[PDB]
Amino acid sequence: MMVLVTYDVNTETPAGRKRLRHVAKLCVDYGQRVQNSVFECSVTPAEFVDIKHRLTQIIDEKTDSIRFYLLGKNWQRRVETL
Amino acid sequence: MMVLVTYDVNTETPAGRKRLRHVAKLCVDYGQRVQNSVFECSVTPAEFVDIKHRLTQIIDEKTDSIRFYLLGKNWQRRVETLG
Repeated sequence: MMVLVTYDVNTETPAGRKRLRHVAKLCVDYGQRVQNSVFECSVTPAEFVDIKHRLTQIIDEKTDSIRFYLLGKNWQRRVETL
Repeated sequence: MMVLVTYDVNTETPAGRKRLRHVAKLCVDYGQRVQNSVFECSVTPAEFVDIKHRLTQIIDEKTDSIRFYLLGKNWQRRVETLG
């Protein structure tokens, strides 16, 4: 299944860029980094669980957020770019 | 149509932050800013055409990008968050 991962982290500090790079390393194991902080991940339900668990320890939960959008099959036919 | 807008701009520059302010100002007329550079927009097909033209005039197409994800009905029940 496809999960779109959008990570909101402030990249104006070294710590924030460090977390973005850690998140990117994790997410790119399961998909494509289509934008600096947006990942298209192809994951089984158990891979998705594992990913969330790992993402929890990396982010600063007070200042960052991650959103996960469960996109349908044929989601590729429903993305446009400007 | 529910359209997720994701804007990649370099906020380390004041020009990039300015563009993001103008992107957000536009997008929040059509939806909700859910993260710094992510917008959940509910638009008609005509509004979507207009919004794209407007965004094209704001972003720097050499350095920035925008992606639009057309989400299905009840997408609200298929978004999970951390942080």
